[PDB]
Amino acid sequence: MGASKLRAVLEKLKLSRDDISTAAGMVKGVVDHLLLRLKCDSAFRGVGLLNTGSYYEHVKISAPNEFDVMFKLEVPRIQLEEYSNTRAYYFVKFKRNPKENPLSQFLEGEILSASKMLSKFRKIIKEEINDIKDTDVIMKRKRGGSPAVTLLISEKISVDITLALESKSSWPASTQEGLRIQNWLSAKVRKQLRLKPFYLVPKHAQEETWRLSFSHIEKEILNNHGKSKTCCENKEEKCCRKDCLKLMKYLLEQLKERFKDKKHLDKFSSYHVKTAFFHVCTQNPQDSQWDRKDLGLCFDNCVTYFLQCLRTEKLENYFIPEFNLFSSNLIDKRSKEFLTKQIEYERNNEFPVFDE
Ligand SMILES: [Zn+2]
Repeated sequence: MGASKLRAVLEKLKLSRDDISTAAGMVKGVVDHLLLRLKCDSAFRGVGLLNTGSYYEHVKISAPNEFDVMFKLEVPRIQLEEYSNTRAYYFVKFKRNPKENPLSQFLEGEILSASKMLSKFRKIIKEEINDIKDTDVIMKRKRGGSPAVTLLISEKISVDITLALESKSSWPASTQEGLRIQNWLSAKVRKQLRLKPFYLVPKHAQEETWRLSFSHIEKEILNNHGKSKTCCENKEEKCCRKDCLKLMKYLLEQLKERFKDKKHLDKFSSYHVKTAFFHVCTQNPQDSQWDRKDLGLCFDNCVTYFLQCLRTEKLENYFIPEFNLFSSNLIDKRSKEFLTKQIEYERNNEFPVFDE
């Protein structure tokens, strides 16, 4: 009745795999066509798809009508400038003059404008959809932000397109003490990953700032998650790390759905639960600590960690330690206290929100 209740939840989540894989092929077709149009613009010359996120991390449990798409764009010779003491928000400057780089049209005086660039990006996708008489793909006129472009394929699939800059540079100094995988995935692996580029997605806190993004590293360490190189590659090594992340994601989803009226949980996201999960992985580096037989025990440790972040109002970004995702400024004290009472109730009543 214990971990077997959770096993039955995970079995129910497999039924939606065929509907999610069908709808992912719908999005890929649309996104691949938009990528060809974006490649025609000399500003979006180096544009490419970044195959990161829940679907590619094999943790896309539910919401077959909701997808998130990422688009990279190589920005060579970059110059960063930390916005205030927000260790994740930066200003994008250029190491060499405007004639050299093609993004020069979006420069708002030595500083790249995220609003000037996202408006061009939106304008291209909009005219591409308008030119094509297909009544299936429709762009929704949103409030702003990033993903600033949100599409609706076949009047059902909502897609969230995000634009990101790729910097093949050394990661910013704010990430110096982040990614604590040395005793789990190894010091060799941490060195290897830190040589890979980092991304910058437009996000305010000055409106012309960009937040650091490591969606690729998150995918890389989720699909190679064990200390043993052969983890989940055979019957004797099937761990429950991904099952736990799936269950934490589903716990937040169902709680958000249950309280979609008194909206306290709308500030919470599947990224908060993913970030907390990576911290639980750092606390439990052995594959012994993630046995398939101990699913109940492992999921309970994931819930307890998340409860501690809500109670202490502290959830560090896995890559930028000084960036507190649960800071009083990003999420208020009352929303965190409300979620704490709901997770405490769920944990105490054998999780009724999962049940049929
Ligand atoms: Zn494994």
